[PDB]
Amino acid sequence: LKGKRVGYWLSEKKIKKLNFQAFAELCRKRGMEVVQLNLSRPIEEQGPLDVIIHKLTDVILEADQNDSQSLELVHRFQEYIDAHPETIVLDPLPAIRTLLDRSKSYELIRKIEAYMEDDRICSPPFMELTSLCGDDTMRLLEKNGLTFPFICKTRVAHGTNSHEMAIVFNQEGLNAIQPPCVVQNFINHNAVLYKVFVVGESYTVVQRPSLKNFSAGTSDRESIFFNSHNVSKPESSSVLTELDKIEGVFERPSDEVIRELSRALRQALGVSLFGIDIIINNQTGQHAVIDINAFPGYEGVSEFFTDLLNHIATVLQG
Ligand SMILES: Nc1ncnc2c1ncn2C1CCCC1
Repeated sequence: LKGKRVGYWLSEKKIKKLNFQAFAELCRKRGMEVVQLNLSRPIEEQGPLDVIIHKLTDVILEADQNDSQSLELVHRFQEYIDAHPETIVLDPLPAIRTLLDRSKSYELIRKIEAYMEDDRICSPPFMELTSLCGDDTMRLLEKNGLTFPFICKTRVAHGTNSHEMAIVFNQEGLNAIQPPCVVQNFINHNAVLYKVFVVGESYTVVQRPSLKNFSAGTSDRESIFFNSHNVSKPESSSVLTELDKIEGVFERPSDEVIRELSRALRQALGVSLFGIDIIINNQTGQHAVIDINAFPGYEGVSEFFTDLLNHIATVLQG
């Protein structure tokens, strides 16, 4: 492992929160060379590279919106990868584009559920709402299987305000929707969120606070705006987190379901650094995947730096 050379492009915001500069010094003591890539230079000038770990989703977004600077950056990384199929990429770019779009990620999940054909997994119905359409909006939502209450989220799952959401309970509360957005059926789950952090083959299930239970169907409740990251941070104390009482099924996630679901995501995308947000439907007992996260923060995850080396050492053994 000594002499192996790894490069990385991360946002100093990913970097700081992962404490990535400390992890780079961790690897240099193991015998590695860890280089912070300059995407001003051609990347061949910084080679050779055995592993490239990155999260360029925010360059990827700009490049799709015809930003000259960002398409230039994406080009040079892609043409470096074609000229170097030996360099390991964590993670491939087609997986980045999929996970930054909530509509694409939610559709990917529903297809993987049909793949496993296991009655323990389910996805809440969803649809992309590019615009509201008058006094009759719900009939458009009813044809995609959506009922009150549902959650409005941003349709791009990265950047500022991408965690700002709103839960709508009745016809009066449709003005809370701000399109274009993604709407998703709200699932009662006894205010427990199981965040599954995946680093290659090893994974960690972290239990987090979540939204409390509400009445199924239509309620006389005003729409509630919240921040999903703030609500489910390793500890929030919110009016939305305080559960009233246990209602319906309250079981703990099946370890077999998490493992088989993690494999199906790594096979479908080639992704190896990601997180799965899972809630337990208190109303059928099924595992409900509500969001996918590309290379997340791994906030306070036990033994993350150790699992990250073992992953980097694992991919280099092939
Ligand atoms: N469909 C859904 N049902 C319930 N909760 C959901 C959800 N989608 C996202 N969440 C978040 C969990 C943490 C806070 C809100």
